[PDB]
Amino acid sequence: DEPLSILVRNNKGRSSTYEVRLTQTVAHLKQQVSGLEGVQDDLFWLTFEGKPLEDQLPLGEYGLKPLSTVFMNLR
Repeated sequence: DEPLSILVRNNKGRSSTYEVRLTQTVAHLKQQVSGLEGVQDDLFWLTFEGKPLEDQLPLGEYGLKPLSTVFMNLR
């Protein structure tokens, strides 16, 4: 019952709104992208506040903000 609507921008392109949860970890967010854009999970990597965040921890702690614009980055 905790659907967090965050904004994820494709590096420089479109800012897409993603349906995540507080029960979901950042690792699971990566895994979602891994299902679509999963081309080597070390070539694509998402970072928000300039940090890679702790994918060990749930997205609730960092992504609680619906304005949290996570940038889908490419290495």
